[PDB]
Amino acid sequence: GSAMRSAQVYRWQIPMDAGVVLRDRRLKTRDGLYVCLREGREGWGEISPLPGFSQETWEEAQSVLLAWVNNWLAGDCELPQMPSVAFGVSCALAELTDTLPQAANYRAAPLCNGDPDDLILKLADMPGEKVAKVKVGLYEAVRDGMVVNLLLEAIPDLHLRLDANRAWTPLKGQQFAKYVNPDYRDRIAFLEEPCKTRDDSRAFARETGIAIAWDESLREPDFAFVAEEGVRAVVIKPTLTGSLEKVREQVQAAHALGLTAVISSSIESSLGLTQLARIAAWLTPDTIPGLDTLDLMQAQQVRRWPGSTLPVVEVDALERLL
Ligand SMILES: O=C(O)CCC(=O)c1ccccc1C(=O)O
Ligand SMILES: [Mg+2]
Repeated sequence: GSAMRSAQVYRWQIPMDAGVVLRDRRLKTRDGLYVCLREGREGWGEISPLPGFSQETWEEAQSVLLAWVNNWLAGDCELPQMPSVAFGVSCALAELTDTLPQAANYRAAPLCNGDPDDLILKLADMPGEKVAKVKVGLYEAVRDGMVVNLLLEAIPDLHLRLDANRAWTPLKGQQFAKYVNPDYRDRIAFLEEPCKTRDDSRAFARETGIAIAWDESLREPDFAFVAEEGVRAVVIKPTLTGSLEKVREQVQAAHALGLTAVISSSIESSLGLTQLARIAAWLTPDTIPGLDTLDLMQAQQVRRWPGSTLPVVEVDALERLL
């Protein structure tokens, strides 16, 4: 019957597997925070800004987080605006009020790489809807186009999500596309951020008939959700976006425009990842999310991703700030 508020803040570091790289830079460890709010009821959230993506640092988020909690303890207050903090806190609040739904599915489009032939074998064995993610733009455009074509030709019901991370010039995008049989192009579910500039990405999409998606663009100042020929999806990374409510607004905006919205990982620990999976099952029920990042990390913490065999660090082992 208690309406008594209490809270805890945890600070942590999860070792990454060797060789992880983010935007051509190495990532040794994943630093982050959790918040646990109690009212009589309990809710959790993950506050883990991502170096090189987030504007704020781990340390800054920590400060903002602690201050917000200090306020919440006295009664309801405005959300933080700092995105990682807003996300984690808003999730914790949602759990408290039981407004973040539970989900059946904890799924992710698998991030694929390596030998093309071996990949074919693996894809061939996928059950249900065959959707997979492949990074492009590391090799040269010809190689990427030929390999995508190989994969598409090999498995008629395969749908590939690609990600160029703004790698290409208009010419390189053309060189890539030339190698993909036009009859298969529709099975490129979307190609994230093909070109160096958004204008060029838009030209690519309109000119090649290959669907594109925005990702990084969503976080740039002045971004606007809009219907554009050839734009088929948006990639929403909650941790880099802000509140659960802002996230939901973004999904709604996308849907309103007939775009697919994909909930995507910012390399959160298992805790935040499970929350993303729930957000996805709730808000984007027909779109498998981009959450295949747990396997980059050495351990899970607090909350388990079903099916994972990674070791679990329990709350009692985490550093408490409060
Ligand atoms: O979007 C997903 O499928 C998984 C995560 C992903 O792609 C990503 C995750 C963190 C940082 C950068 C990227 C990326 O877009 O390259
Ligand atoms: Mg991306």
